[PDB]
Amino acid sequence: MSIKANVEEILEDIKKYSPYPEKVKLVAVTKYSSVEDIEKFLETGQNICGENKVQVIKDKIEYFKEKNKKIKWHFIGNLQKNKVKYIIDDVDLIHSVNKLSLAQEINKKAEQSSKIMDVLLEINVYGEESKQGYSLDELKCDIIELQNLKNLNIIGVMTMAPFTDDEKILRMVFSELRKIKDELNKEYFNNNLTELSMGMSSDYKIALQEGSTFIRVGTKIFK
Repeated sequence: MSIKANVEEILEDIKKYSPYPEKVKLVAVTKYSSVEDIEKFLETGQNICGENKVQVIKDKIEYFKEKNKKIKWHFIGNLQKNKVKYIIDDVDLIHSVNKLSLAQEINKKAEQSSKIMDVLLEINVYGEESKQGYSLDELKCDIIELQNLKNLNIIGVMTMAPFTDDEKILRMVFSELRKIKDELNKEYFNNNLTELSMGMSSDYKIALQEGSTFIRVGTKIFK
């Protein structure tokens, strides 16, 4: 196998399936990858790397600083309020803002470092009882408090579909989050929401067709 060939195939899929290929970013899911394999990914010409554990990304960030490698770090897992301090200075995008208290902690820490953190709002579109994401009603109730957090830059929304082979369910999930983004863009964000984070290795071609701008692909790149 060839990491370069795998990345190349995904970029071709983006051109083939996205309604707007120029907007789509590949997020390599590096949560199970050694720093040697990540380095191999970087050598493809891509450098967006997504992690889901704070301790793991913390140590990988320090490693690649010392190796002087340029990486756009995305945090794509569950973020505990008291762990925000460990990533606030080095992560470029937090995908998983699922509640107001987390957004407020991210805002407070961003302000203390004199920066604006880009975030996505995590939305539980399918309604899973392993819930973490916003329901739509909860988000609507939070919206104005959220828009007043001046050291957050809310640029889009995120969901994770359950694993399934049913293409109809996947399209329903991905299209539902797209509809939410379009609605939020009319009613509250004045079109400032540009990103749709959805799709992983087994379903990203569907997510691309449904308008995904961040596909979080692990196994398809590295295995």
